[PDB]
Amino acid sequence: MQAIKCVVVGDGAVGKTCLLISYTTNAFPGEYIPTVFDNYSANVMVDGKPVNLGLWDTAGQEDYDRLRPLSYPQTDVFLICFSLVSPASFENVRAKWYPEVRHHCPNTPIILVGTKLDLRDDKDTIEKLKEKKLTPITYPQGLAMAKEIGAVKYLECSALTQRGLKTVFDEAIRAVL
Amino acid sequence: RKKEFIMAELLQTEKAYVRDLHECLETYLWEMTSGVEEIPPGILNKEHIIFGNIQEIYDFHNNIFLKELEKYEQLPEDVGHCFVTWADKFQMYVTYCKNKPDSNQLILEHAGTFFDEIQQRHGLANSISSYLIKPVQRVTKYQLLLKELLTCCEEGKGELKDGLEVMLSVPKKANDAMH
Ligand SMILES: CCN(CC)CCn1ccc2cc(NC(=O)Nc3cc(C)on3)ccc21
Repeated sequence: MQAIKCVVVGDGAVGKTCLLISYTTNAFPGEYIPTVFDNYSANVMVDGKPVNLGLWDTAGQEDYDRLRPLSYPQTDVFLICFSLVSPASFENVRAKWYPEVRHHCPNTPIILVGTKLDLRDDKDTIEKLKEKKLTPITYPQGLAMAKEIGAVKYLECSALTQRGLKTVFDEAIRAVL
Repeated sequence: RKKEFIMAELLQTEKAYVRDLHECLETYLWEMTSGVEEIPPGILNKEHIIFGNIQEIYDFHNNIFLKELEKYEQLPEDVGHCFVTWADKFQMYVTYCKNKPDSNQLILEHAGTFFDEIQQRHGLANSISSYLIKPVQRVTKYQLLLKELLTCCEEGKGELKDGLEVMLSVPKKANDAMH
């Protein structure tokens, strides 16, 4: 039965850990956001076919450019994430994440994931960004970025509401089959 | 409350890390050193290259560090000192990371399904590769937990900043040591 290594990369601001915890436990962790998500595997059925999905977190490694690639080899699919309410994390897709992922795993599929979808319509978030002469990242921006990096899908999700979250991972699997 | 949750995570994740290294050592490592099973010649007597100094890292955590962290359970604002105390021992993460690429190449090029067979046999969710990234993960994680403590511990927080300093400096040193 088919094994799938999925590595999740992106800035600290994406909430990689929270994402994975919320997907795996079926619930936003709420009270306390743990900093530790240990390498995970579970069976899921996709398009009928059952599959063994491996998830690796990378949080903590954001400042260690030579340590991060230690997780890259033999990856079946990357989730490259940015927070939809951080223009900087978006720009880093282009500036930092796509380059090193391509440099090490040139023929590995990428899903581009916009996180914190629930904050894109939040007045306080919106206002905190307008004060910095910025706005949240909207859909066509994600699409355009995905095109530019050769991402197979651009997907948006919330660890909070679970909106789009199961789909992110369905599609990570579909991109390998 | 937040300081208590973080400490609890530090402790629970430390326990699991010790469990995970132990598991690695007594499955993937033990099969090779045992001499119970058929060992691909491309890796024979190269367990040094595969597992680097993971034994010594496990021994640190299992003999000392976990016991000392436990002592700081009700002292989250002071746990930074634990890292200061035991800083030199963390230098062995530099050696480990330096070696990890060589470990990975070796396993691709010469190990075939040796370790997969062992994984299947023992019923392990984690592959040998999943176990072997863990030291790299763990050594970048401690700084996260210390930063989290800092967001919620008062001006009694130089007993964290030095701890954090240490745990920022170990992974940077490991980073800067890579080819
Ligand atoms: C203004 C600061 N807020 C704290 C964030 C305060 C209000 N608030 C509290 C928790 C919380 C949580 C979300 N939303 C998420 O974390 N979405 C995620 C994460 C990932 C990954 O993907 N989606 C929104 C608002 C919230």
